[PDB]
Amino acid sequence: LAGEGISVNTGPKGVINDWRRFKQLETEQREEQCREMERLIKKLSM
Amino acid sequence: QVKPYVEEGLHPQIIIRAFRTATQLAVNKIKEIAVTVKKADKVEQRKLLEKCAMTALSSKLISQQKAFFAKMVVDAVMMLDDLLQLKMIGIKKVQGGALEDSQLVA
Amino acid sequence: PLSVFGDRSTGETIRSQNVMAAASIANIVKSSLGPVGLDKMLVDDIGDVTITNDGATILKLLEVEHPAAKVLCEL
Amino acid sequence: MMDVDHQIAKLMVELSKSQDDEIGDGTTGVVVLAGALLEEAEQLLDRGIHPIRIADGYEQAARVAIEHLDKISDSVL
Amino acid sequence: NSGMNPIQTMTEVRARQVKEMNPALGIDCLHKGTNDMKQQHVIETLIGKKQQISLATQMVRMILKIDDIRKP
Amino acid sequence: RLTEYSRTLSGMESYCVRAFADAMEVIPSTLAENAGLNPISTVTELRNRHAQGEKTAGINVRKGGISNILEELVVQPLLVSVSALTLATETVRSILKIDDVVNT
Amino acid sequence: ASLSLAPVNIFKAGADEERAETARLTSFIGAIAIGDLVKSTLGPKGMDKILLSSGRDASLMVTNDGATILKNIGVDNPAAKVLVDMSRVQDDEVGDGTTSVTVLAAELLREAESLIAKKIHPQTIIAGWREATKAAREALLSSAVDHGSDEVKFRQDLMNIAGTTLSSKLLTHHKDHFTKLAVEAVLRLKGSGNLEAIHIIKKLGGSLADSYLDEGFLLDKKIGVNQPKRIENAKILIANTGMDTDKIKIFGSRVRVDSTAKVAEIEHAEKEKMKEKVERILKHGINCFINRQLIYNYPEQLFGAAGVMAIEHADFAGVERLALVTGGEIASTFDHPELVKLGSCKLIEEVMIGEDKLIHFSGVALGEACTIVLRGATQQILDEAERSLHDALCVLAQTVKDSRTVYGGGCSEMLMAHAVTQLANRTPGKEAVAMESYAKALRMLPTIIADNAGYDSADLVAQLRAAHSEGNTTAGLDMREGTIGDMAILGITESFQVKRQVLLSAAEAAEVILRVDNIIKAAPR
Amino acid sequence: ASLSLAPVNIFKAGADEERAETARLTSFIGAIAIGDLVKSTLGPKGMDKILLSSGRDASLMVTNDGATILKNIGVDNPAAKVLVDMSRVQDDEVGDGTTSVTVLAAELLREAESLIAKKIHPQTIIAGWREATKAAREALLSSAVDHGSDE
Amino acid sequence: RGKGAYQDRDKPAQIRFSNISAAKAVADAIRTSLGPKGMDKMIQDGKGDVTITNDGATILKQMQVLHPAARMLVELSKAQDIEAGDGTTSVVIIAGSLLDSCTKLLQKGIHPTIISESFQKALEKGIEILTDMSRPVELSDRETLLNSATTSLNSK
Ligand SMILES: Nc1ncnc2c1ncn2[C@@H]1O[C@H](COP(=O)(O)OP(=O)(O)O)[C@@H](O)[C@H]1O
Ligand SMILES: Nc1ncnc2c1ncn2[C@@H]1O[C@H](COP(=O)(O)OP(=O)(O)O)[C@@H](O)[C@H]1O
Ligand SMILES: Nc1ncnc2c1ncn2[C@@H]1O[C@H](COP(=O)(O)OP(=O)(O)O)[C@@H](O)[C@H]1O
Ligand SMILES: [Mg+2]
Ligand SMILES: [Mg+2]
Ligand SMILES: [Mg+2]
Ligand SMILES: [Mg+2]
Repeated sequence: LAGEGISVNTGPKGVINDWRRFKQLETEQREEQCREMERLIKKLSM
Repeated sequence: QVKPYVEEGLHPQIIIRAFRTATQLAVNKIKEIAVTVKKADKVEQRKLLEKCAMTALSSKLISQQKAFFAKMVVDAVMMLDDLLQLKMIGIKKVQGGALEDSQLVA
Repeated sequence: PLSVFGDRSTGETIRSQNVMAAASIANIVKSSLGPVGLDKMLVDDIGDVTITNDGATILKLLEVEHPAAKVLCEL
Repeated sequence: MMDVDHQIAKLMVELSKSQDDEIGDGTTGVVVLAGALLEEAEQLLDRGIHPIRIADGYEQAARVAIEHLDKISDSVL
Repeated sequence: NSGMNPIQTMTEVRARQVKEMNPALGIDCLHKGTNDMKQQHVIETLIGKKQQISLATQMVRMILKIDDIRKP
Repeated sequence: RLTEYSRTLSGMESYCVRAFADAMEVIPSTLAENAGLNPISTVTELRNRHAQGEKTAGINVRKGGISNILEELVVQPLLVSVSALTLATETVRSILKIDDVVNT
Repeated sequence: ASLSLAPVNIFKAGADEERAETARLTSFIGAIAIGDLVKSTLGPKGMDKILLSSGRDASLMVTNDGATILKNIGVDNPAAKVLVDMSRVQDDEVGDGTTSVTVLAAELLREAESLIAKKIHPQTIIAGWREATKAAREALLSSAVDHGSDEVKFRQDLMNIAGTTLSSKLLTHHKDHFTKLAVEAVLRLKGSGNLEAIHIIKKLGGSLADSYLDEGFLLDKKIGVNQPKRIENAKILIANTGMDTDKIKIFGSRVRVDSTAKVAEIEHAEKEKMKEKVERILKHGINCFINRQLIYNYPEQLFGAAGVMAIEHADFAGVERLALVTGGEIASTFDHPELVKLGSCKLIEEVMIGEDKLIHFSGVALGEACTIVLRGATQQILDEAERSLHDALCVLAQTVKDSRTVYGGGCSEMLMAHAVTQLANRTPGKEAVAMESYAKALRMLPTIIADNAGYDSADLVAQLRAAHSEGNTTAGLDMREGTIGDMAILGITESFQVKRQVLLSAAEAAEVILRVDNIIKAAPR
Repeated sequence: ASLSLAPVNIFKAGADEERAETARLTSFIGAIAIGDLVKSTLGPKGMDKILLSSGRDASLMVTNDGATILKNIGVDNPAAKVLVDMSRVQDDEVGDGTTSVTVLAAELLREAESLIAKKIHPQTIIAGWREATKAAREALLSSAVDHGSDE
Repeated sequence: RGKGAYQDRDKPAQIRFSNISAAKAVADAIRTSLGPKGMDKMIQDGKGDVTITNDGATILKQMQVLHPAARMLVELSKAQDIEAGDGTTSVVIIAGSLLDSCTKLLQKGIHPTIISESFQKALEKGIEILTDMSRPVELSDRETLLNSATTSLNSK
């Protein structure tokens, strides 16, 4: 098992659309999480 | 074609009656102007069947070989006795080979 | 091959879609024309009620998504 | 043995299998020939030709080529 | 596949076939020094070539005739 | 004219110049399309007319055919076609001098 | 007993450790991967790369420069980091040679991997490589030729060096035009080495051959509202004063009165102070006034009323380049007009370059500052043209500083390797094997040059080896058609500094990577 | 246009293909890894391996046989599978040489990797190797000595 | 002289084919927006903004294209917009067609450097031909300027 420096190169240039589409929803849920975390445990911890 | 008339609140019964009248007249006209030959000639009947089969086949992927298949189909049908049962015309499909390689077995 | 991040509609599909949108906007207000036309009642999902017959008011109060429908609304 | 999902790839697989069944040799030539034919048909379509007309022209040329093959053939014992 | 330049070799062989009427001139894949497949003893069945051309043409037509796809 | 020019060259260079000319032949085909005309026959007729010497023959969408277009008042400045040709060739050469893609 | 392979655990979570064979394997794999990536972009027939960024902006670069390829990639192999830093330092020290040094280091490390597989202690390899580097450096130094005294010969050598530098890059399409342009630009510096004095302006649109070196200077600033747009026999004054609500620097000062009349009087006093300052500036008898900082509305009015072109907000680079090109003095006080030297040029006017307007300084006095206008069809083309021109200008400036030149095209590398082989077959032990591997890498460099062009690299390199061993010390790869030729006649020339730096840096990096027998990684954050 | 590097996707989910560079790279890595595994157990001074089964019983096995080592490993590299099958067949045909054949194949493939890197068509390598194998086999046969007559 | 150098990489060919495919796809996208009978396109960005346009540069800029070759074509259209002012659709179509021809050229075994030099030669000859076809014009002739403006507007 060699060639650990794969340098995936062209791979994510043709599969970019799927990665971006899923990352958009991931970031949407991340922004929802960043909006609701401060509601959670932030005062309940005290 | 009748959608705009429906849109402006035309009663459906009138449209239905109009369709029925037009259909009756059209069917009568078709029966009146249709061409038939009262000779029952074998050669002419065979030619008529072949032409009808060619017109029927001249829209499929075998249209380039429509004369060959039309002749085969007409022969197969004329080889049937009196009921023209479909189950007496077997169809066997064998992979590989050109379309012209297909054959009718008497 | 194009690889654009979005959706593409070409040809008869988008034209029929635009006509559908415009016709829907028309039918929204088509029942309120002329002396035998009747008014409409609108609710702003909070409880506000607006009884109106004016076409501009009806189309302004509605929230619309399609672009051709928007074109007719601003028209 | 290729694990394809595209339907046209399945058509190519079936074409090669048909050539194998009927003849037993030349199962790679048919696929390459079909690919070349479609590749030329692509630039033919880009110039505005109905694909049925392209298929008709291909059939006519195939008839010409088959007749030529019969002409230049050689017999063996 | 044999490493030679495709277009140059193909054009040269075609020109030779036209000039001297020898339909046996092909691509000297094994580098034997001659293009004459009749001399090189490269032989193929006529049925094989005819089937290749026929099947390829029919399948190309069948693919060209398809203009709609309705995958689930 | 570029087909004629390529007929005077030799080697792979002639094939490349012929391909260049064939690629240039695409704008008249696109104009013949989009207007309901038969693109193949329209381009063929344009090419024949220009070979016969009518440098000003072009696609006429008003009469649905091919005729002199100076009588149709369809003219454009030279530094539109010249600029498009030069910039397109430069971009094509730049893309051709590329053989790998690396993601940072 | 190793740290990782011991019954007790001595590490935090995520911290690991790689012993001898594993560390050497990872180092050699990473280095060889870096070298293989950066090569194929080497020599006159090397191709470019597309650097598609993964960030939100997703920057796109089309480059042939080895250093930009190496620095703009996510690298996590530590040995690859060593090579990347080597390439960056090579770019800092001299212009070209980034790809050559990276490829040479990679080849040396591959040979070292083979040698260690042949059961040779890495210290023996290092000793042999030190001897080989000494021999190669001596041979190259003895191979150099200096044409600094002969003016016409030195200019010819400069042209050849610029052409060789630009041969690999995208500008090879118009190599002649761009070589002449770069040589003229460097010669206009009159011996000064500051490449910052050469401003490269990238203007989209137009062909790449439309690029030109301006006979004067071009500034991308704006003239005031009521000021002349065309001045002849301009007497420029370059300054770095405030000229915008110029407050007295006593920061504890405040205005405190008991009536608005006094506040009005004080603001009139402030305006009068600004007017007096503008009068002092005009006392120099100037036509154009170029300021580094902003110029507010009142001084702008005052200059307009006096018919003075007041260019405002030219950054430090702008005023420095204007001082270089026109001979003026960057002044901040105006109490002694007679001690300040003014710039001078025949004509100042506004020109169009595409859809933009730029100020043109024509017929400048000194001219020790150049502006190169770059035209292209894409932003990537413009960026790569700028990078290629920077490579050429850097190499030319180095050559002007140090005029020693060596022949490129594999001649210098292969004479180095011949000297290394001569020393190698004269020493006993396995150091001879290490030295032969050193020479093998040196041969591998022009071998890659020939491979990139699709030539018969084995035969060409064998011919070159025979020619160099038989005494023909100027033979090299002729890439016009794929034979060997005389670099003296074909005019393929390189800067001696570039090749010496490439050799020494590659040897150093291969040595520092080879000495490693263990890679210990801390827990990542 | 490669099968996998095309805008349309022609495979199921899980199928993949490796073109020239990648196929040769994986084949050579697998072959060289297998050869380096089996070697160091070669000759009079070779050492033995330990094969720890991962099953419920976890059977232990110390061994020096090349075929035994290659059999009881889960190789996913298909070229490694080819070499493992070669060693097993060698064991079936004759008792010894299960390590030598694997080492020779790995060394040949390493040299082939170098030759491919030197821009040599693999068919040229195959032709040269066929000629070399013929010559080597003839020489080895000519060197053979027989003593069956003398008890 | 034997077989020749063995192309053992095949990834450069894949990259060239991918770039050509992207450029040809972009041209095919903007093929129906050409000529007096062309038609506009509706582009809706990430926000709710809606654009109806026939301008090739605006169409290319308004839709993010995600492929390096398509991005270079976008910059090409912008450059043509800067210098010439219009004809931004034609330049993209020409570039796409040229690369499409490069496909078949590269399949025939022509190095993508002989193609580039041959394209440069063809460009020089084409510039000569276009200049030969030209007709001198002076700005005092209002009729020709009106015709040029009308021709420019015919497609909008
Ligand atoms: N016309 C030419 N003929 C032969 N060799 C050349 C020519 N031009 C450049 N080279 C060689 O190509 C090598 C690589 O140069 P280049 O790619 O421009 O920069 P770098 O050295 O950073 O890779 C140089 O060592 C030079 O000797
Ligand atoms: N006493 C010995 N002296 C020298 N070589 C030996 C001796 N015994 C065995 N060998 C060599 O060791 C080689 C490998 O044998 P071995 O290690 O058993 O693995 P295998 O026989 O499975 O390849 C043989 O080629 C043989 O020539
Ligand atoms: N009235 C017309 N008749 C025929 N061709 C026309 C006419 N008007 C414009 N054209 C052609 O249409 C082509 C495309 O122009 P247009 O659609 O405006 O986009 P662009 O100018 O950006 O290419 C031009 O090359 C021009 O020759
Ligand atoms: Mg066969
Ligand atoms: Mg360089
Ligand atoms: Mg044994
Ligand atoms: Mg226009």
